[PDB]
Amino acid sequence: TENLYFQSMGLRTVEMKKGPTDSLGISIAGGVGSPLGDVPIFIAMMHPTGVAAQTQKLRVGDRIVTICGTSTEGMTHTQAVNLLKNASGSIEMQVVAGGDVSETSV
Amino acid sequence: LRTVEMKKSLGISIAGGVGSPLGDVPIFIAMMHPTGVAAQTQKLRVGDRIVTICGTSTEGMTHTQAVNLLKNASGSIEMQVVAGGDVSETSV
Repeated sequence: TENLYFQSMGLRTVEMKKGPTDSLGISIAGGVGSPLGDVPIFIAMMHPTGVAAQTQKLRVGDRIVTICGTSTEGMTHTQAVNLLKNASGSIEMQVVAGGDVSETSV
Repeated sequence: LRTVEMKKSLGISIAGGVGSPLGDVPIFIAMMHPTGVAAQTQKLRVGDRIVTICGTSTEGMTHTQAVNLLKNASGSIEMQVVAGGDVSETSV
């Protein structure tokens, strides 16, 4: 009754437990200092078998706005990876539509 | 560098290409259906960059040019790919 309001604005909030594989099954790109330059952090790819796909609220090309309650504003690529790698229990992510990458089924 | 032979939907989503919103970036497999044709081959992986499709280089292809080629094609579809290797993205 609060996620629903933000989704209408539309920021999407997702809760994820990591697998028995200790993985979210997503690849993130961007961030300050990333191999792409200082660009926002987004989801580049999603593993077929993995946890994030089962959310069905996470999409390739979503920008990551917050991770485990922390804004990604000014966050480096390496910090975002460290945060998600070390996180455990329920992992909160909030995202918005980006077109940093758009994907098409074929 | 791997060569794959698909018989044909391919059950993959592709991203990148020339004039993509990042800039001109190689086309890659962004997602896959684990039960689809690409997955059934066991030589394609999310994160592969597509070097050639149907015997032609992907280099200078727009995202639109790549998608229309793969949707339009049928029979034997060749692809050659190289692993992204977590160079411009990181698995988590």
